[PDB]
Amino acid sequence: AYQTIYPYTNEVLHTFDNMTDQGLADVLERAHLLYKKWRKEDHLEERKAQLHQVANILRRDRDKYAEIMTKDMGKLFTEAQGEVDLCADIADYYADKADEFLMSTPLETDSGQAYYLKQSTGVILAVEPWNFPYYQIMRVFAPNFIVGNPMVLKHASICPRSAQSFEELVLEAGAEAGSITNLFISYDQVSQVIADKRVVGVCLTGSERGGASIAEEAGKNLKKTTLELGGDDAFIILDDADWDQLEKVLYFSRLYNAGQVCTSSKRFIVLDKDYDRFKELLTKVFKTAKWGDPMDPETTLAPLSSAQAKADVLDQIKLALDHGAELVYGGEAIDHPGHFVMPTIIAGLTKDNPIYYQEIFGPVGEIYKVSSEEEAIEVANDSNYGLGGTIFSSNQEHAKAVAAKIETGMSFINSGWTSLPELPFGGIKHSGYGRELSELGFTSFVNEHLIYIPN
Amino acid sequence: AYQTIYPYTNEVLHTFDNMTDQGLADVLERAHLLYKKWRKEDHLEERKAQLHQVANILRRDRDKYAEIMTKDMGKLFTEAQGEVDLCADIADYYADKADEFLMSTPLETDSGQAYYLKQSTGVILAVEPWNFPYYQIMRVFAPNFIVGNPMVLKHASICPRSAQSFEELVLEAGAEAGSITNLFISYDQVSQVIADKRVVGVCLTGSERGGASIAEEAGKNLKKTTLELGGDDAFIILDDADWDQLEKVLYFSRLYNAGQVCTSSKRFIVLDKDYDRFKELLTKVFKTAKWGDPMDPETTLAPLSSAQAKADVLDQIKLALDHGAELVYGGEAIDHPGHFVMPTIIAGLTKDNPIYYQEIFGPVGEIYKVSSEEEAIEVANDSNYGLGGTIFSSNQEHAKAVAAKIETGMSFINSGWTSLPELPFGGIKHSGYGRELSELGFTSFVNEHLIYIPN
Repeated sequence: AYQTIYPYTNEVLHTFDNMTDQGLADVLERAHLLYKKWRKEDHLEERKAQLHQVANILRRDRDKYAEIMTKDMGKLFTEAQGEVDLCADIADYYADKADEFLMSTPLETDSGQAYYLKQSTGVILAVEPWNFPYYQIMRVFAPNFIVGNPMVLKHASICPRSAQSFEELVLEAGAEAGSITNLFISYDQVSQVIADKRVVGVCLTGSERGGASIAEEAGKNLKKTTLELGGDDAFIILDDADWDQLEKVLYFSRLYNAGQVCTSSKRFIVLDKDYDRFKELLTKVFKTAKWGDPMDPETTLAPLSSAQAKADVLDQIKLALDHGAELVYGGEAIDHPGHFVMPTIIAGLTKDNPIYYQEIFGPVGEIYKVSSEEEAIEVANDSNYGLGGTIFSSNQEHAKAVAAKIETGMSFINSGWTSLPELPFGGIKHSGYGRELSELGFTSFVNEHLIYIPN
Repeated sequence: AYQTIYPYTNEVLHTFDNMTDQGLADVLERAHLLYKKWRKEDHLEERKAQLHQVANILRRDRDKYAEIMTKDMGKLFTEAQGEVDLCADIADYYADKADEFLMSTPLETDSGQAYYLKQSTGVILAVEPWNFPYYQIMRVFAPNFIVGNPMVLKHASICPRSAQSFEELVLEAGAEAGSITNLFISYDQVSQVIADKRVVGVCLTGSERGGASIAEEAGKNLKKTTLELGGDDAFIILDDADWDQLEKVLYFSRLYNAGQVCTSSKRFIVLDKDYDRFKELLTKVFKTAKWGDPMDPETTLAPLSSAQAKADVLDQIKLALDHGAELVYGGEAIDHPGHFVMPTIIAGLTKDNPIYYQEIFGPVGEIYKVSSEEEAIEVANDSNYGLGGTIFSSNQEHAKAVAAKIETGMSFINSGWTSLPELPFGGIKHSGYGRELSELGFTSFVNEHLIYIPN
């Protein structure tokens, strides 16, 4: 099940054997002892330097790591390079704000003295998706590594080289074996890991079904969890939007990583007045897509991560069109080896259309037409998701006001999504719960230990 | 079957009909609508005033509410009053910190301007136990009512009168219908509630079995949860402990609320040098217990909450002795229609004995003998629980260093457990995850909504 099948050529590059039961057991024991070691001894500084070393190695071998991602799930090499860069910053960020985030927090009480320490809890199981091989790991690894929680990783079946190589990266960084261990395990073994007493929490990023299975097993074992699921983000273009700045970000907003981004701008919400205009602008933007070899710097549209992905995205387009939706652009198949899906644009999606509520993890722009800022908010919130979203307006005071009215976890102003170490990332509803990155993500599996001294 | 059966007489005082399915659907729809209302228009000021009014009424009718708890689950009337006083403080704390806690949070970044709003998410389900009928409710209601999350409550079956009166209290304070609704439902209906899309979270306080079952249903439905389970807190007595102070808190530490406290001091850890001295001292203390009518101001030991509760405790005492434990004091049957268990002390519990790892929700002191401080820590941590705990030492810095080495959510220096609005309450391991009270519990079901504007 775990193998690299280059999306561009569909050529199986390498296959990996699944971890055995005894192997898994050895990994959990090593992980658990390492935890105990970091609890009794102070190795904070070593991990800080180690995390910094992870930054340099990535910075240094950027190109090598970037290609591994491109070959695993086939994203543009240039995009892959950017990810590695985001990873260097997440790593350097937590290595830097380590002392500040770990510092004890005093509590104000008129009945004595009180404060709470920030301690580690144990081995943490991370379950990650293939859309952002390295970023998805770093995002949870770095903070937890700083806290002192060893981590075990269950990555996606289509990006094993990335998962394995990440472990090697940390080991090469001078980190102790056990800090992060990759697990080529079945979902049956994930169930066992969650049920193991040595594992104290689970952080998952992925599909709704997956999150449901993993969270449920976690609940049955009294294990804390954080869920980062999909999104069907609304990109709202207000009456005073700067159309020159708008055209500058459109391509990135929906076609980045070929639309395979949980926070991709999946639902364009435009005013009646601007309907025909936007329809033409998004089309002009989508026509500039240059698909082909994701290693070639000239390519601007990658092939989807697998045959199934492509199959589902096309089936979703067909379903949209069979339920009333209108085909504005694209649609015809791309006859060429590889899981390519050409940019497509649909509109006329009503609440009666199933696609109206479904997240399309592909290069498919969807245009919704509203008549007021009120209907805009209404459509935006009429969704089972609430991850990201965008508000486009030249008046930032105005943009912020409307954003606050959107039921979602993130609102990006006059721009597509963005992820940074200092910014909390997460959503509500079917998009999950809990936050990653920033200081919020740092405490997800931290034990806030209260010390109370009454007078 | 929700039913008030006075533990002191075993007489049935009230029987309540279980809520119907339609009524459940109506309660859930009313609460969801109330959430949307508080999410669209700002009513924080009203809620603050109403919460203060809750405190005002509680203050006025303290004795009335206190008796309801006593008759529901038999706690000493005086303890019930103190419970009401804590509820009052909780209410006022949150009405007071309201604005501070709901305030917008700026995020440091040189990429642009960023911050996040603290917003409500929806209807929250609260599952509470009977040991603190009101405090259990108030701990989650107050913080959540202020943030804007309507609440639905599933209280223990043996304290319905308390559950019902809490709803009435809130309505009397002036809060809009739906703010909190008591649900006399089955665990089947509880499951349907957790599956309802209008419910966005579940904060439970209870046993391990029930907690796991509810969390499992929550995870399957992608709903965030917080668990406040049982404890088996270790009360560690260091070599420089002030025995004069020690004698002053022992009665409270283990026999308060008849030992039916998750943070009751269930495991006394003493050094050889002080072992015999401690057995005599704990015996001396337990001997002063005077059981009887809980409404009687001279009664210092109440009956357990139910016949089953009493049956389970006696069984645990029997099982401890059957597996080698030593009977230091008590253990004798109390002949009286009430669910009384006399204060009992046991020592000589080994890892071989099942009781060694079990939580005893009753007036049972357990004495563990350790040769050194380091050994004390090993025993304290050799547990499946990690809720509270106490460290007795005259040297404050010494007390603090030791507490940090304990794996648990809370540490009380030179005192038994205590709970205040400003102090976070929670544990690790089988004690659960998440925190109630203080600002930390305030955000358990808050949506940290990021607003980002790039440069």
